[PDB]
Amino acid sequence: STTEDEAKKFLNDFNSEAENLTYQSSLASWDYNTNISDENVQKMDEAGAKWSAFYEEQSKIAKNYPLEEIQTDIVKRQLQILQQSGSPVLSEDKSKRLNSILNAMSTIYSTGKVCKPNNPQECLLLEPGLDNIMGTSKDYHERLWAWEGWRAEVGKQLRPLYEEYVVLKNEMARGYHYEDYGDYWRRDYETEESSGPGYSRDQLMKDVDRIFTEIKPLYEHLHAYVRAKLMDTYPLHISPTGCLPAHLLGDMWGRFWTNLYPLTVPFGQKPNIDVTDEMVKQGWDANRIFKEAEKFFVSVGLPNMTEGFWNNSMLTEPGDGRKVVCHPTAWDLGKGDFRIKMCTKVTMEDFLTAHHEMGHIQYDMAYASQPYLLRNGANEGFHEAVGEVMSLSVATPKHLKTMGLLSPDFREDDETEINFLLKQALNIVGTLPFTYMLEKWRWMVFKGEIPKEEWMKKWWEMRREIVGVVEPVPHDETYCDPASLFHVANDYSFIRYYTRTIFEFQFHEALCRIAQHNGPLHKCDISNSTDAGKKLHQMLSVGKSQAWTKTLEDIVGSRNMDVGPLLRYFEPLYTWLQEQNRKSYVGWNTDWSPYS
Amino acid sequence: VQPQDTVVRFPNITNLCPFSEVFNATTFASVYAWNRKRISNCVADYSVLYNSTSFSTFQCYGVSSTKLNDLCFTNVYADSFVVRGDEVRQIAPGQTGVIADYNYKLPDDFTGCVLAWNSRNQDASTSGNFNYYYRIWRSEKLRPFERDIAHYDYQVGTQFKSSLKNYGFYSSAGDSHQPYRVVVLSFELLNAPATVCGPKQSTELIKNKCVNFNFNGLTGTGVLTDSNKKFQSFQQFGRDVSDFTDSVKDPKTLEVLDITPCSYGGVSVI
Ligand SMILES: *[C@@H]1O[C@H](CO)[C@@H](O[C@@H]2O[C@H](CO)[C@@H](O)[C@H](O)[C@H]2NC(C)=O)[C@H](O)[C@H]1NC(C)=O
Repeated sequence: STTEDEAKKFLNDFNSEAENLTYQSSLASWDYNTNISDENVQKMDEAGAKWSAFYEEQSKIAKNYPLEEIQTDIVKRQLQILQQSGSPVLSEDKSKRLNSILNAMSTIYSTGKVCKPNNPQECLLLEPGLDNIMGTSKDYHERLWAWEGWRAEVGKQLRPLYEEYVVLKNEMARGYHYEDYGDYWRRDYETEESSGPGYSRDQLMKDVDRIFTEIKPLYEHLHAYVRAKLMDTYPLHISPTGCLPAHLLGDMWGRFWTNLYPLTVPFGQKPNIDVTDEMVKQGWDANRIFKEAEKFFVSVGLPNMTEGFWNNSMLTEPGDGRKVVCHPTAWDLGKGDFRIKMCTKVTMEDFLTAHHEMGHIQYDMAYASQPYLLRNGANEGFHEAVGEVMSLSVATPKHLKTMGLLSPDFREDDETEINFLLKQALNIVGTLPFTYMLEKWRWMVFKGEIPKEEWMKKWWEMRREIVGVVEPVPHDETYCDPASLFHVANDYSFIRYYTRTIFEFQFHEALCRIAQHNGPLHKCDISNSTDAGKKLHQMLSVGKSQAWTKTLEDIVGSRNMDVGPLLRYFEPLYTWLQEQNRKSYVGWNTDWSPYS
Repeated sequence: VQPQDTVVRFPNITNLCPFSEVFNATTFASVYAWNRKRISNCVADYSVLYNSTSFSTFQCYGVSSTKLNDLCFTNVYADSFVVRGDEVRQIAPGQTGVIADYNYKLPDDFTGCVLAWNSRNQDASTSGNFNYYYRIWRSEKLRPFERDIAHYDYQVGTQFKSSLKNYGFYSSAGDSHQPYRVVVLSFELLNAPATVCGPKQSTELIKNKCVNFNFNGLTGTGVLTDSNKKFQSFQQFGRDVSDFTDSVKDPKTLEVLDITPCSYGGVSVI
């Protein structure tokens, strides 16, 4: 019996018990998320404890079969997935402490509140007291109060914990034979191509820096335009040749500049493309929304939704007296059970969310044939990218014109294109520098380039340089501003959004070239294109059975992450921005601050 | 010489085959312990089946589904078991996979067809019906019609697990994981007097004339004449030196009839 033979037997037994425990854990999770109760949460925990214990025990045994002696890539990739994790290295005291540190950081973030100076009894929690201020408030001092208060009550409390969190997380990663925690996070993009050298985590860092250098001109012009609009909004507080204050970015952390669209709108006279009123007028409901999504997916040749999907999914909020989690989520419970738990309402936003979530169920109904371990998107970004490409294809004015949701009399002139592209940039281009800078800061903190004695100093220097944003008030090492974000306080990676945007636009350009679409890349619909659907289904079917580089080469023709499709998508926006930035200043100075 | 008449003969059988006791059984066995029922000495009415649109799969190899009611077999074997929806595909000659390696098999020259239909409403519960088992691994692939009923344990890594595994049939599972009841019919070729035949009625014998004859499934055109050849009790057909069927035994009258071509020599039409 070869090592491969024993590996196949072990993996078969693993898939058998794994499909059994996962489905049951997914059933318990569905019951709790659809019926809120102490009894349900008890069941979910029991199902999850059983699944976690089984996964750890199987991961320990999987290390008995060296990946070298393995020949078949499929078996080798399954063994790599099992051997990478499923066995903590921290001591019992350190493991308990890490758990306590993580739980405390989550608790402080959830219960974090900022109380007013004049009235200590009046207090606002992040949801939605503080978030509403950052999202809608235009009072410089009110946003400054909310921003500085959130930092003071949350960052300072998480500062001592986050420092200890880094020490423990890096130690666990070292026990997994990695350089640091950031290196452990980058292991997703590492591949082993058989035709030569493949992809490495250092290659991921090189690619993200090079892609940022390529986006910088478009981002620089968008930053200049937003700076001029903010000078119109907030006088006597913005420097024409300087960075933008952090508390004036329409958000607690300024991850997305979407909330600044009312102030930065290119042409206010031209309206948006909202079809909520037309959806309500024609008597649309959640059933019709998901049926039209199914019609869109079946036009390109993807399979129809299963009857179990229509009979077991929560497409509306229950009214019998059952508390539910209202956050949209596409579910892959296992055993061919695909459902969506979403509070569908009659709006354009819920329509696109239905298409995005159904884009998740369409990638899962393909990799289903793959083994359980390889039932996942090629990388953290490929999946979300697939959903976003679907949303981009269905949101075009032409597609809404076919559905009857958009009046045929609507005319797509240049001003509407500029408005739509600026909104897409605010939600997409305005996020890439923030995500890249935050992940670079976390990587440098984990590696050891930035000691704790310089965490806030570097964080504010990196923010000023990469993002062009300055702190409204000086911050000492008692602050942990990064930890004020949910992803940082709850231990989640962040480069996935960056790679998701890049892969999404690469897929969009590839499928639009296949669909024989001639014209701007932002007016492209892959509907009624069996060739584009065929190549998309070929992309979705492999799952994690092959290197994501090959998958990317198969679909877009190149094996390297490229921001070229992204720049071509925003090319009209780049031209219009360059036209508007002749008299303005492009770039920023990292010396000016609002408090000096 | 066009045939002026058709001669169809069947043995005197009146009992109807008990197909209902198999396709409508209250309990079905697992794949590793599939149940075989021998069918003989009865008339096979296949209209009880094909007419039903319940069957998801009905694939006959070596025989025609539409011509099943016109054929005769020595014995028919009814095998019944329950598998998954995506696994019904492995019930076919020449196919390899978990079913066709350690718990069932059909030979390359298999003659007969498998009937499969969805049984979720009977074999799938909300909490999961775990009364059906399957065998992940056996030491060697199994001869075609072998049954493994032993409860033995096999080794994965350093852990001793059981060869048999629960199927896990849920009512919320996809059709690829839903339970399917599979029933097959194995047809034994004519080496003895036919015992299973269609519901057709025997016709009157016509001798010394070019007619179309159908003796227990043997269809052809020729002139039937009295034969001096003496057939054994287990013999139904006779072959000449050229391996051509020249004599056939009448199933109804137990007599031997010679088969001759309707024309002798080259014939030219002006
Ligand atoms: C999957 O998990 C379920 C958990 O209930 C297992 O179901 C039990 O299986 C044992 C096996 O002998 C039965 O005795 C129990 O009665 C079953 N439970 C119930 C509630 O009926 C099942 O065995 C597991 N399947 C696999 C593949 O291991």
